[PDB]
Amino acid sequence: HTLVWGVWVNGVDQGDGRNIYIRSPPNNNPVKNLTSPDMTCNVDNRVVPKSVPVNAGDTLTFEWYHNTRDDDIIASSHHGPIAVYIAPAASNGQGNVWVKLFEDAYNVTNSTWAVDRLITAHGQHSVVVPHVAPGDYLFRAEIIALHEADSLYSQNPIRGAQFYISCAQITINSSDDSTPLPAGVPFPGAYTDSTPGIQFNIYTTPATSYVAPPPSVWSGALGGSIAQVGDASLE
Ligand SMILES: [Cu+2]
Repeated sequence: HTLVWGVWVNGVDQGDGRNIYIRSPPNNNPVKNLTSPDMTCNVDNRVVPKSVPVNAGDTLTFEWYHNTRDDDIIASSHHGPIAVYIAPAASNGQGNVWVKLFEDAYNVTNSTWAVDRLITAHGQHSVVVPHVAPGDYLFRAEIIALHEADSLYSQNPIRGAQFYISCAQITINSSDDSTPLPAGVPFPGAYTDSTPGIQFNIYTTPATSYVAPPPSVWSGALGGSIAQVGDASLE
């Protein structure tokens, strides 16, 4: 149970974004139904009044929280991967539009899931803004909690993979468009009951065997991190 509070651009806090530049849902409950319209941008997908200006190559950091800013972030039970996708804003997230910029699942070097590292990072994970066409975009940050993912939601609706999905409105101003955005995958649609990484038993299956759901990270993606970029307590 987690939500995005706001974003930072090159380590500069853009301020509380909830219902302002984040398409915030009414609460921190997960989406679990893979065919739900809620898979696009969570349960309250609508245009919010602000879009955060960035340039290609900027570091864009998403900041998550549980109940209040810079708290426990997410229950430590909620092990799983983190992904970030981008789509042009005119799509409203509909159709074959979502391109994956970032994936982090289980780190064999560190023996830690991405969610474990997100807690250590006070809720902060980042991407490099790609060199796509200037204009308005949606950045869809997705945490998958796998603590009840041994079942499919479609077999037992009390269980299943939990999707914490947050869509930020970002305007890319300066960009040479050296990597034009291609067509992508649809949400809902990309993840099905047979997709690798959706049904996974963390109690019985070693995390070293986990394969995150496709699609693969786009060849235009410039990377990212799970790391604290800004100190919310200094405000
Ligand atoms: Cu939860």
